[PDB]
Amino acid sequence: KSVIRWCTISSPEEKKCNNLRDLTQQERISLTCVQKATYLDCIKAIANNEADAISLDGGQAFEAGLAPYKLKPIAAEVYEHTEGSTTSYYAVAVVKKGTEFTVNDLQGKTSCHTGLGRSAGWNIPIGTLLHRGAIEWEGIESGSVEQAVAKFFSASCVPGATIEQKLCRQCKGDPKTKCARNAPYSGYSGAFHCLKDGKGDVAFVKHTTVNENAPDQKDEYELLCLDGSRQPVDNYKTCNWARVAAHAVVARDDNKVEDIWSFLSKAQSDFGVDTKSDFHLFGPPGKKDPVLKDLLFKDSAIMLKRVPSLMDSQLYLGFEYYSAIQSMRKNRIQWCAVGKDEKSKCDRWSVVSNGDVECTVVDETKDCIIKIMKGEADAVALDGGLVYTAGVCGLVPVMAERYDDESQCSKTDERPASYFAVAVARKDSNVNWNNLKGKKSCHTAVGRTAGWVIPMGLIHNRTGTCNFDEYFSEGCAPGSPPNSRLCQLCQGSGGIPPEKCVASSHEKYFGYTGALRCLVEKGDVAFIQHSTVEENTGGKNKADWAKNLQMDDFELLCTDGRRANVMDYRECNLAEVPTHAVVVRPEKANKIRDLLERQEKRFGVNGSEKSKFMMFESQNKDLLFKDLTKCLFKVREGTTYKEFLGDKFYTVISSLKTCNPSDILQMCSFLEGK
Ligand SMILES: [Fe+3]
Repeated sequence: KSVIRWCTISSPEEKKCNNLRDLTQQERISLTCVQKATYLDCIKAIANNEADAISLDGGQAFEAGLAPYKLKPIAAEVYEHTEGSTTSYYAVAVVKKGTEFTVNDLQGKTSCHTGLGRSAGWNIPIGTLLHRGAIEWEGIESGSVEQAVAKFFSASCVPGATIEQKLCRQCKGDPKTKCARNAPYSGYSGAFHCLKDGKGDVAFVKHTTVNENAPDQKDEYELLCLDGSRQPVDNYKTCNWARVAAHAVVARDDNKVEDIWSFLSKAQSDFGVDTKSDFHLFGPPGKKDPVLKDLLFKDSAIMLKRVPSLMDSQLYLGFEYYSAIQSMRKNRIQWCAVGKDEKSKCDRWSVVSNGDVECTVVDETKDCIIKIMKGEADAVALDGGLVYTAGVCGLVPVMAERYDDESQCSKTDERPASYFAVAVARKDSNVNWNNLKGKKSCHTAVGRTAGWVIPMGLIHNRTGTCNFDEYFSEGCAPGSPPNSRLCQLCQGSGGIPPEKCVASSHEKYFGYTGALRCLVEKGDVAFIQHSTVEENTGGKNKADWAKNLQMDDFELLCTDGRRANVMDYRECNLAEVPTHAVVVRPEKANKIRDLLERQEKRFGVNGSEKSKFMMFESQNKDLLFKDLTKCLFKVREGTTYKEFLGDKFYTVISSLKTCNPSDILQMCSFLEGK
């Protein structure tokens, strides 16, 4: 029965926290309030293990994620939208009724701001007006940001502004408080009273500030659209300045995350917007004193939604907003390589192509999706199942591979590229598709379309069980939990760390040819590509385990039993699948797609420097690309991931999402609405 040390920054907030403490003492977990001066003091308290959680604004949730605080957003607020209650709000600009000045005429006016560092009050409006050339701030060599704002505006009320005095001229109160972040004219509703009393011509607030402050006088104010029109206050869909992320509940990244959210689940369920108590956790909104509103939680919010455990401050705000805040403070492809083997092939690509391709080594393929969403890496090549999880993350494929003919990728008006998913067993083994429940299994990795998605999607259609370690006896699927039966048959890397059941090239049973090595050594069935039997047999694989392997040592498994020869994969397979793809962010789609063709013309199967380096040769290990790849054909512009896979493959990958979503899929499903 522990307690959560909450930290509040204002005295009115301390009274609401203490009234929250008296109502939660009966519960199993409880609360303790820590009075502090500013938000920077509460962040130093949580990193010092003195406090636990604060509801910060997006511009301040950026500040918590920096070292050494390294705090993490664990809960977000939910605002009301008529499309659906998502976790974002709009930044608008409110002016008086019937006045003449447009958005270009804001030079020399008087403004009211929410606070120095807030999203809707400072980052968005100043970010826009400096991007539109109105404010003059080439960089930090000019000086502070607010020195340019004091030169731009005549006078204003910026709570928390220290160096400049024009930003404190319009604030109400005695000198000691007028500038502080808890002044009367601070916050979303406090800056609106700067407008209503006449200290400013424009107030930079969120979209629903006018509705809760002046409910019946809504027509006495106008929103300042970026074209120059004074649209009314109910037109923020057409007049917003940006759409910014919600206010986030930051905390440490430790065991204390789980007991905080269970407390927030307890308090919201009893003190939400539909509660019957006199106490409300959110508001309730209405005409009140400006310092009495927005205490510990904004009055516009209606619920709290949990942030997934993989998010941080960078991936919460999005790329376009984090790049804006990073700007005010202060031809080459960045490939993502997984493991030591792909990194040792990629540095070879870097030196033969002279620096135009550079790469960062990671440990798993889900790290490539995050470093590309962060923009720290450019491109990566993913299997068909990982294209779906990168497509829901916001990335799009731009190029794909051909296996059938090098000539066909020229005439792009042709059949779509594809391969096949088969099940390979040993010769004299009597195992077929029916009695597969008691047998062992060998996959290529969990989540990939060849070994995991097609076979488990057939099984999930067969038995309807979302348990998939249970359906087999044991096996080796790289990336599955180490303490489960789908990791015991994994041989591991054999190095200093056992590295058992890891989803990189260190594992001996990882990959297309790796799952075949699991079949011959210790296994009963291998779920792999249609041609991996052909590539390894015939004396081509110089590995000791495959020294004398031949094509007749294996027999494919049809769906209706019916063990058939490996050369007839057109008839005896599980499902047709799309090929691998290179997924990237939509912004940099045009830059690499013509650049990757310049790399392929030098290093392809008809490349000029294939004596120097071959892009599509990997010594039967599939390093950065498969070895069946002949040429890369460009995917047309605007092709989304739902169009690239096709509705045939999109049906099974959508249904298999419901059983066990991964952590990389869970945070991206949070990012794109629900
Ligand atoms: Fe694949």
